[PDB]
Amino acid sequence: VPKYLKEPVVVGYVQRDSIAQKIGIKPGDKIIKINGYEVRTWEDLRDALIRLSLDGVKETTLFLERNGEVLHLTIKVPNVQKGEELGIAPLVKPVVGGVKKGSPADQVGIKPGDLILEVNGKKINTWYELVEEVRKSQGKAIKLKILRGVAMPGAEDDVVMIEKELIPAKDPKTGTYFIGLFPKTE
Repeated sequence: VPKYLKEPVVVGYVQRDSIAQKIGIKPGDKIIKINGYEVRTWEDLRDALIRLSLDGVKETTLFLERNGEVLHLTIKVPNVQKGEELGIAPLVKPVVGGVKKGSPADQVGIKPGDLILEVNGKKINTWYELVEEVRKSQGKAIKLKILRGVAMPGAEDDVVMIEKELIPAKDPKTGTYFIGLFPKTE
């Protein structure tokens, strides 16, 4: 049933004290191979991990893409008969669902439906990455690259790329730096 099964393995979140956290997987990583097994989809990763564990393999190579490069890690294979998990969740695509009125993002004209491609020159894949980069900004200027669909009377939508610089503000809700963006979650 769950839709993510057929999707690429882009990591949206890494659980505290998981195998994934301990071996150094990060939100935004894309898992592409383990031992072997090609990883195209989450279902591929699930089935690979199950088989490895049934075969007694205790640790193996994990390959992933981070910031446009391929890294390899040594991963502890979770024990399927103990119901152990790796500790990763699927992505939240970095499409803007809401903009807080008056926020830094609203001030630079970011709109619902914008796709955030890049933060501080680095490509992002999942929302949490934007959250963490902004949190770490210390209130200093950050740069975003956005893609925006543009209506063209009597023709298909076009797309434009815009680069924007803004200063994160501290959010009185959380006490962390933010820019006033919220993702589409449907």
